[PDB]
Amino acid sequence: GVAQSPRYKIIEKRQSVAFWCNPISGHATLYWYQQILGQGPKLLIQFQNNGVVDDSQLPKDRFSAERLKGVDSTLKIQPAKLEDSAVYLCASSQTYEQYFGPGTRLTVTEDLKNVFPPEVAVFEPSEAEISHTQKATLVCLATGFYPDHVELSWWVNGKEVHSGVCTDPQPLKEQPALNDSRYALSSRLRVSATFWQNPRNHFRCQVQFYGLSENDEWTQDRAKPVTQIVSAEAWGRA
Amino acid sequence: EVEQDPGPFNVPEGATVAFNCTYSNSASQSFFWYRQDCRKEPKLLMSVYSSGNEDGRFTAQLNRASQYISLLIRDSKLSDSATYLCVVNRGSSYKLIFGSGTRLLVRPDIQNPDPAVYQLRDSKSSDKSVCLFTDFDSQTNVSQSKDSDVYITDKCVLDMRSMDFKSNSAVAWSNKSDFACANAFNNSIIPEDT
Repeated sequence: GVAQSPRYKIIEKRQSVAFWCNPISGHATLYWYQQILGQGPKLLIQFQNNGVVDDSQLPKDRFSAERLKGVDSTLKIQPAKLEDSAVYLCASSQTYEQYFGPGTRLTVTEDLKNVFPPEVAVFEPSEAEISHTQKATLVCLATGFYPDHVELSWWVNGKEVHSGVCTDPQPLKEQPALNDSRYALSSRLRVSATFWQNPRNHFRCQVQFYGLSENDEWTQDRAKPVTQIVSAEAWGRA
Repeated sequence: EVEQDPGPFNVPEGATVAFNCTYSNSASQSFFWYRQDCRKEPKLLMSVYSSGNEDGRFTAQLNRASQYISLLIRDSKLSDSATYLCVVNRGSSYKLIFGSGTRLLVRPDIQNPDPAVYQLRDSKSSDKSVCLFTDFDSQTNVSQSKDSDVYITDKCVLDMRSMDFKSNSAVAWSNKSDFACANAFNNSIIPEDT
């Protein structure tokens, strides 16, 4: 399909970003869109081969883009504003029907010192649920993270599962009052009572967090909040 | 100008749900319904051909004289929950215009509710806990906490697919030293409180 990099990016206001997109092979038309939470995709620039056909909606003196060779293309924001937080979509086409990449979620923040990795805990199924229902719901808690750029997944005996899971669609602000509030996220995995009571079954909740890189200056006393995985685990119990 | 239902649409599982979308340029030629989950990209649901379209539960129609397209979802399922984008080409061009989207949420049909509130201990020994309110039906709603330092997630539907069993739950927790599960899940339904 259409490819985009990265999937998530945190930047400080005033800094610059780049977004890379690769159309389906041979697609002559390439589109960049901005989509802010609550609205549709809105066009920023169309290329037809390496020619810029319509950049009228390209904001001001902060957005540029290139498709220098008519294949892949790079969108840039420089310098960036908090109002730029949005998902940036790339789409390619031969005719009318457009095919989208997976998008780059952008969060622009006042100060990169606001960035924190999640902490992850797994809470074991209640004995009372087991006897009342013959089932076992494990719960995963990711707390303290910012920005809201995480992917939570459940792993049973080395293996990622989707049945019996649901993860909150939206995080909660740990201080709703504040604009830079850190976030919490819960997920549940439900299995049979027999499966939970087998002590060879292994359960792991994994949270992929998208953060800073080795190229970001950092001087807080805590360690740099780089992109990382934080997880917690449990074995079944008899 | 492409205009569709403001939404959101909140329907019980099984309900028919109707979407409609209007386009201002009569010269427009190509019409689509796209679908989008919240952290994802637009994907094509169905093109809207001159005779419309049909695919299982889903029907689309074009009324070119009136300049609108429609989408009808019969016997809606939880998997239909998404944002539905109306999409029409800028008249006499290949560029596409996307409407603002209509949020659809389909509530699961819970036939065997067993509302209960359970406490769950951390697997690492820290004497930390969370609270689980679960197995309630889709007519139960869950409100955000009214107490600072108390946290209540929205409800969330899990699907033990292998067997065709869904169940609702919401999570609550707090660091307040006397916190008990009843303090977040106060009176809401007739749950078994162990």
